[PDB]
Amino acid sequence: AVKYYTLEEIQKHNNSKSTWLILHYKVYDLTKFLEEHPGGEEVLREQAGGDATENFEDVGHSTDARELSKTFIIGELHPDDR
Ligand code: HEM
Repeated sequence: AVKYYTLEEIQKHNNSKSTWLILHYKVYDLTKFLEEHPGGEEVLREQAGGDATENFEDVGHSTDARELSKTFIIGELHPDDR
């Protein structure tokens, strides 16, 4: 099965308690990763609640970084919002 979230609900996860973002139509919960991110917290909080695919690819993350990202996936963007 697969959980689908709308842009409207993802948008609400941009506070001190929860940080979600979209990358290639998948939704990631990065709340507990903020302090471990080599690129810092600041760059993640700025994109919280929205689609950060371009910024993510613009920095050109390594293969290991991408393999690690999969552990934070909690669902996908609802087909209707794509
Ligand atoms: C989905 C979770 C993400 C993971 C698992 C992740 C992981 C990492 C890792 C391991 C690095 C070290 C370099 C590398 O291995 O490529 C890194 C660096 C970086 N990340 Fe991320 N990252 C994520 C999302 C993002 C996003 C969404 C942004 C941008 C909004 C971002 C911005 C950066 C920057 C600025 C650097 C440093 C690049 C430099 O040194 O020039 N990351 N990230």
